[PDB]
Amino acid sequence: ASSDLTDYVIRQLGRTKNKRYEAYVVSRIIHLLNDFTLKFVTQQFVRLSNKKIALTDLYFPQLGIHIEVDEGHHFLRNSKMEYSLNQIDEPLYSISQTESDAMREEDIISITGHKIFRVNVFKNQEGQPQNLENIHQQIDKIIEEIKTAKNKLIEASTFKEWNIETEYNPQTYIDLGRISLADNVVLKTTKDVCNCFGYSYKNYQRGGALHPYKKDTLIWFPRLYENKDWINTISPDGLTITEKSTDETITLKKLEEWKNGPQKRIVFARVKDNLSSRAMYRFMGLYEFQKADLKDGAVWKRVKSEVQTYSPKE
Amino acid sequence: ASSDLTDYVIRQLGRTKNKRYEAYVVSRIIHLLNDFTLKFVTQQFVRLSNKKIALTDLYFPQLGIHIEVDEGHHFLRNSKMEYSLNQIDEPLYSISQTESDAMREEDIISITGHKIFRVNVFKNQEGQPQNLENIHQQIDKIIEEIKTAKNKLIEASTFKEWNIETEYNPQTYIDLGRISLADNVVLKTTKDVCNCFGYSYKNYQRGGALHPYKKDTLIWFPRLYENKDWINTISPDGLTITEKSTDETITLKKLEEWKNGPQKRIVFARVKDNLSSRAMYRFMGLYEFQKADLKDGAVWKRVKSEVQTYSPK
Repeated sequence: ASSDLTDYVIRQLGRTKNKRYEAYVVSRIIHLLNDFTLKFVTQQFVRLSNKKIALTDLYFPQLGIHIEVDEGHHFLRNSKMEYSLNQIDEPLYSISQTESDAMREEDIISITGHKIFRVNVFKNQEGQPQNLENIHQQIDKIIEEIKTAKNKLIEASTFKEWNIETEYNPQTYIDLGRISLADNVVLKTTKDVCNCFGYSYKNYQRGGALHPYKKDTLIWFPRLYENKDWINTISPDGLTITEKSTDETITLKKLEEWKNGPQKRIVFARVKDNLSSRAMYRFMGLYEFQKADLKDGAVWKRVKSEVQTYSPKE
Repeated sequence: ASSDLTDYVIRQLGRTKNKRYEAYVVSRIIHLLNDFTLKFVTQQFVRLSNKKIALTDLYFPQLGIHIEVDEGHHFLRNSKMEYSLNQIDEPLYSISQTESDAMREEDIISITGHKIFRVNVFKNQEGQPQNLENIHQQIDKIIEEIKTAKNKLIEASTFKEWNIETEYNPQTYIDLGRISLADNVVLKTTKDVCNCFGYSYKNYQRGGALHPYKKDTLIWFPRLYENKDWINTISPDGLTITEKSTDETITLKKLEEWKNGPQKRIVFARVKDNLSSRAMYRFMGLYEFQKADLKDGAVWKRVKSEVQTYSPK
């Protein structure tokens, strides 16, 4: 059933448009490239250095490449969206902090290290657009950048081609032997990520689970935003996670609890699927416990970008 | 400059999608075609034989070619459409008459001579969509059909390349010597079409104007739908226009005016631009007065698909 791929691709270009020129440019890039061994995502939410949530119009996870259409603040379907200058590698289009806290549950990644190519559609801003030839040129050079990046990856043999069918299947990651941040790993449920490390579980309703083959490490399925029970945060670089609770008493009894162990946590963050609005779990890294305290609560630093996997235990 | 072309194309593929698969197929068709000498329109409103309003996803006016994606009735972002079977050359997707009455002022054309290509995105519905290779195949055969159509037109030299700059300029049609139905002629204002036939005008507020070089003909700018003052209709073929008024009395007093007045009318219908929602005037042809009576009112049949144009006096 290759149809699933079709579905995915379709819906990606079937999103309601944020920008006026977005549809044309994105569609032309995708179609002219016509290489579907490369995974792509449209309207990818990212976190800026200032903690504000922004978005990029086209995103290749394997190549870590973003593409953004540059229009003025004029011609924008979403009020309020924001057009502002940000750190050099970060997108111009951001969300107001008012709607940024409503979108917490969304799948939001870190742009650190990623490159952003921009397409400037206005010859004279505001108003009059540039000619089609120029735009097509920009699109062409961008495509060649993408292709040459892909080649740079395949020659280094670090390039793993995209398959929808096997990517949500734990067995393939067990076969790989490791789960990496570069592999951009998101699994459909807790039982799956549990089964990566040797569990046989049918279903898992709990937030955490102990690593079968390592007692020092704990598989964690946290909400990295604030909710009813907890206040959790993650730095824009993804290096540091802070954990607190709404009740200070519970944090107080969780203080010693944190202090003794397990000191390591493999983190799979609960995020909404960009399509079909369902909960998924993304691997954020392997973290180690740094500090115990009031206010900010527990502090976890990311000691590893990869964790080894295991065959089921019996 | 070319910026107008750019803007047009952008907005054409930037329409809010009616269908879930529309964006992908249409955009891929346009880009893979990559011939921008070919004018195209997305979500073109058309009139069926039964007077219901339908629409096609991609339309090339020069080639008279429509392209429609078949997803069936299940996935529709618009619950304001209806899926039913119609004549072989007519689209599967129609609008309920409730909102069809909201779409009157929109630009709606005649499909009678046009051909429609369909893209089936479901191998067998219900359920699972078809694989990408099949879809790409359909899109390709459609594209090469387009190319070969364009070639049949350029060899017959009936092909006028698309130019945004000159298409709304009366001077080009005056130079042409004729305004034709096949040329798909639409002008931005009444003063322009007036100036096509020899008038010199800063602006024109009137509903109609007498043809300068023929006392026989009247340039008319009717709303071909029903409004406050008048009740007007046009057959799906575009052959017959009926003119009545909400007041039966005014129709009765318009009887003598019609029978005595000029028997020929060059008709430019007032329609909203598919983009930017502004009033535009599309050339409907040359009509001749057939009969006037109470009830049904005046009846005009179309005697010509092209009309001669003239230099100013």
